[PDB]
Amino acid sequence: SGEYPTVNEIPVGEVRLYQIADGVWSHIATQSFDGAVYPSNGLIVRDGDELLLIDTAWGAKNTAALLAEIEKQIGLPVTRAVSTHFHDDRVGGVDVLRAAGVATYASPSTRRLAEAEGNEIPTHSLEGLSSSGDAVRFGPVELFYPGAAHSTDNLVVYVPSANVLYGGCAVHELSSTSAGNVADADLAEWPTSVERIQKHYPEAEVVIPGHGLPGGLDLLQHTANVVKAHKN
Ligand SMILES: C[C@@H](c1cccc2c(-c3ccc(NS(C)(=O)=O)c(C#N)c3)c(C(=O)O)[nH]c12)N1CC(CN2CC(N)C2)OC1=O
Ligand SMILES: [Zn+2]
Ligand SMILES: [Zn+2]
Repeated sequence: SGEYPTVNEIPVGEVRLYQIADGVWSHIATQSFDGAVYPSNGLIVRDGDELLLIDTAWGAKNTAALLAEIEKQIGLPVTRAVSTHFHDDRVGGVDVLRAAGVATYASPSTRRLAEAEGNEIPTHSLEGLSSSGDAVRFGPVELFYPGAAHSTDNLVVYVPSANVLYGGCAVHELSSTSAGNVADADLAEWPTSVERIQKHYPEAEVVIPGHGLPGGLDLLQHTANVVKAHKN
């Protein structure tokens, strides 16, 4: 009923959208992994009379449900998708997207890691993102590679029209007391990568984490704090 939806509010398989700004939504779904249930976010950005999708809904059936929810709530076609790192909460569902006419994209680093891991593989490679601090335009967003953080390949996404910063899994929500799933993380580089985000997007008004509640710029500093403390 208007609040940002949370893990116990979304059955696995269902997707909800949340309006972030004009022409910007997050998508929220939940998924089981190693016997626990987790929420995760993605982004939807209006791209004229089309939509740009950022990240899958973490699984094939969740991603099919995402497409259906988009049709119900928005009614514009998803034509392109970008996955912001190689984990299943970002690429799981790419095959569903690819069969629904969506052109799927990721950095070459993400594509190589997804392939090596046995995850679904976006079709198209996003060049121009291989060095930390790199940025490229992609429809109505800017893609930014901040450096290694949650993963070595993690990208963040900025929506300049709305000053929305989608941090993906390099950014945690304010209630986070732990650094999430750090299996593929670089805890030493993560604060430096967050500092790069902070420097590059000082006008961000909404910051969306990969999992959990959006907030403001403080999510960035909080993330750096939690990651440093976890490493400690
Ligand atoms: C697919 C993905 C993955 C799965 C499950 C949980 C998470 C998490 C995660 C954790 C705790 C969390 N909150 S809470 C109160 O502590 O429980 C929250 C939240 N809110 C999120 C994140 C994240 O933090 O982004 N991502 C996850 N995976 C898999 C993986 C490495 N696996 C070994 C193989 N190489 C694949 O690495 C990763 O990220
Ligand atoms: Zn991840
Ligand atoms: Zn994640």
